[PDB]
Parts: sequence; structure tokens; C-alpha cells
Amino acid sequence: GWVRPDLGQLSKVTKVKTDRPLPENPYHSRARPEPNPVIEGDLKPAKHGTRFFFWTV
Amino acid sequence: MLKIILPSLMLLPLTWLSSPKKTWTNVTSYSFLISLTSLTLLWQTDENYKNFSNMFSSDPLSTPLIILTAWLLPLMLMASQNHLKKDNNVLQKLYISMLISLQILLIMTFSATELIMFYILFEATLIPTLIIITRWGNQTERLNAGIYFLFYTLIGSIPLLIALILIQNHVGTLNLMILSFTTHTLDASWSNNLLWLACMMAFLIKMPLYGVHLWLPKAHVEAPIAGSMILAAILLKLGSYGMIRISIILDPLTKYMAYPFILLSLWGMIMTSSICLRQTDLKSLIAYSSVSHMALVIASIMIQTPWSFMGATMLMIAHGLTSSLLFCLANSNYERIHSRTMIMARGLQMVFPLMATWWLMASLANLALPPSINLMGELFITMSLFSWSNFTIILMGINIIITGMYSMYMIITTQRGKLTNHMINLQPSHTRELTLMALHMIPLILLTTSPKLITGLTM
Repeated sequence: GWVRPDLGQLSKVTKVKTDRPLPENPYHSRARPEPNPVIEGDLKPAKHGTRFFFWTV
Repeated sequence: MLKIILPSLMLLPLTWLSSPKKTWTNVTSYSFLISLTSLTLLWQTDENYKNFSNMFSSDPLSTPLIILTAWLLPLMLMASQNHLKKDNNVLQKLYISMLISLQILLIMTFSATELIMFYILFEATLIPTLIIITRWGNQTERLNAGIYFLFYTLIGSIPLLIALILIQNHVGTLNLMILSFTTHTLDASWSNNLLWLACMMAFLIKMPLYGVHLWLPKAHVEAPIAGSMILAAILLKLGSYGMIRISIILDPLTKYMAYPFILLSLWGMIMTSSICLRQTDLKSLIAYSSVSHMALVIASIMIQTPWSFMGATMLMIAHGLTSSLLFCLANSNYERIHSRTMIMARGLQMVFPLMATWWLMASLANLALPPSINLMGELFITMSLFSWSNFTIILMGINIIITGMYSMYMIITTQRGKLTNHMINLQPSHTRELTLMALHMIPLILLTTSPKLITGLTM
């Protein structure tokens, strides 16, 4: 009773059911280093201007 | 200061937008009025110095130097008119703009509150000064004079720039008031000894210190008269003014670091004053006379006493008026016979009796006749140096003798003896020329009347 598969049929992606659990960390990767703390708040003008030598503003 | 600086800046459009026949009358008149306004800085009814803003101040040291600067601009204009009268109109206006530029730069220099601002304005003055010397000097040696002047200054100024950056990186500011209050003792390391020299050399070259003075006789002999006036009167005083401002942070190393510069000045003032006895060129003689006088200023600033600072301040102002007068007197004969050789024109009292009177007073001022501010400054310097070491009076005594000798030598040679009568082109003195002499000599007498105004910071 074996029917030969048609052209294109064997190359399909198929879904399969398995009792095996899904690996959680297949790469055995470490924990990523924590990002730099972000600085928050609203912008204010530079305090006393540019402060470049003798320039007042 | 803005009510003094802004009108000074308006002299530039006034020069360029005036008619050719009105330029000199216009710029001279408003230059006089700007000198009048600078007297507001003398209204000092307390002991707190005037801080107009973060950028400009004025205290009893800068105030006299600012007013003297403002007064010189009209005087330089009158001095320049006769020898520029053959230049075309644009060249005359360019020259006036150079003179105004120095006036603006120097007033800002003496009122700056921050040291790198002082440095930038201090260096900016070289540009108009060089242009005046080399574009309007008369001889081929004016180009060499320009090179010496520019590069004696610049080689000393580069170490100054490094020291100023270094101080700012360490303290966080170059504001003078804050540097004064927060100053702390220096350690006597080799590194700090090099710091002392970097802070001092540019001011010492500018004075000039004996040994590095060769630029100044060259610059005077070759410059036009208005260049000689500003150079002798104000530009040399940038070094003394710089030394007084910056030495506040250099303690206690000045106690031993000053010895080579006291020695050069006290011995050097004898070498340069003795040169004046055998100098054939009248302008060179007056120039070497300045080096001798500024040697005294160096010595008294180095010993850092209340008397020494006060005597230096008076001498700075008195020398400014006196030396500028002598250059103008010498230039009046040169404009007639076109030679600076002192021994050429002789017996001139016969033909210029009133100009000879101006000669005598300038000479009497120069040899420090009492009660002139010339003598007052030199006297208090002598007292402070005697306190520093009683043997200084020996070198002081020799210089006083020599100064009288060359001062009277110049008068006897040029004004007295028989008239050199082949000089039939000795035209009578100009009203302008006689007015110019009076504008020097009246302030000297008025300042002798009220010497509190030029005592400086310590008294």
C-alpha cells in the first residue's frame, strides 16, 4: 500500500510531537553583563554657561 | 569698563567714516574726551576694588595704567601728524586704526580679571606694534627690529602659557581674585622652581631684564615716534604689571628665586646707565635710559615689600610720562635734520628757547629732581632695597651719579655750546610740538601735587 510521495512533498517543513522537553539554554551561555545605569531627568542649561576660561556666557 | 571700551571702539568707524580733512581733528578730540571718562575709575571712596563684572575690574594698580593709556592716544596722534602728512588718506587712516587698536587692547589688558584673558590681550598687542614699527619705520633695520621684538616676547610667552594652563588645571580657575584668596604655600621642588621661571620670564623679558634687553634699543631706534611713545610708556609696564599680579601665587619661592634677577637688575642698571654716557644716537640713549629705570622696577617687585611696590608703581607712571616726553623732544629735532646723532645739532637753545625749556624739565624729571614723582618712586625703592640689604645703596649710589651725568650730558650737548649754524632748516617750533610737550609735563606736575593717586596697591 505504499504510495510514492509527489514532487515537493518530502522537502516540506513538518511539525512533530515529542515528549522531550525544550532545552532552555542550548548554548550553555552565561548571564549577560548588566547594562550601564541610565541617567534620567529633564535637561537644564549648562550651569554658568560653557565655563570656558573667561567667557561669561 | 564698557563705557570706556565701547567709545574707544567707535573711534575706528569715526576714523574711516570721517572726511580726509576732518580725520585728525575728529579722532584727536574724542580721544581726549575718552581720557576724561577714564577718570571715573579714580572715584574710589572705600578699600574695596571695583569689580564691574566677571570679566573687567579696576584697582589702584590698573587704574593709573588705564588712565595713562587713555591719555597717550591723543598725544600719539598729535605726534604722528607731521611725518604722516605725505601718506595718502587711506594710509593715514590705517595708522590711526593701529594706534586705536593698541589703546583698546591695553585698556582691556589692564582691566582683565582672568590670567588667560590677560595673556591673549597681552599677546594681541604685538600685532599692531609690529605693524607700526615695520610699515612706518624709516630705516632698513626696522625689519630686524621687528623680528627681535616679536620673538624675544614670544619665546618667553610660550612658557607663560604652559604655566597658566598648569595653574588652571590644578586650581580650576585663573580668576585673579580667587587665586589671591585661595593661594597656598608652594613646595620648593625643582618642578616648582621651573614653574616660577615659566610664570616670570615673559614679564621679565618685557620689562626688559638686563641680559635680554637687546630688543628694546633696536625697537626704539627704528620705530616711528608714536611707536616709541607707546613702547616706552605703556608696553614695558605690561611686564611689571604682570609680575605684580602673578607673584601672589608664587610664595615662598620668590625669596630665593629672585636673587639672580635682583643681581642682574642692580648690576645691569649700572651697565645700561653707563652706556648712556657713550651713546652717539639720541634715541638709543633714551632707550638705554629706560632699561636702567626699569631695572629698578624689577628689583623692587622682586623683594615684595609695601614700600617696594609703592615705589615701583610711582616710577612706572613717572617713567611713562618722562620717557615719552624725551622721545617726543628728540623727534622734533630729527624731523628738522633727519638724524638721530646726538652730537650733530648743537647750541639749539639759541634758536628754540622754549623747546629748550621743555628739554630741561624732561631732563630734570629724568634725573629725579625732588619732589617729582620720579624722585619719589626711586627714593622709596632705594629705602626698600636698603632694608633688603644695606649694601644695595652702593649700587644705587653709583647709578644716581651716572644718571645725573648722562641727563645733563644730553642737555649740554644738544642745547648748549655754539649753534651748528650750517643748519638753516631749523624752522621755529610748531604750536603742535610745543603743545605736545606741555601735555606730557603738566600731568607730571599735577601728579607731583597729588601723589596718592599712583601709590598702587600696598599704600
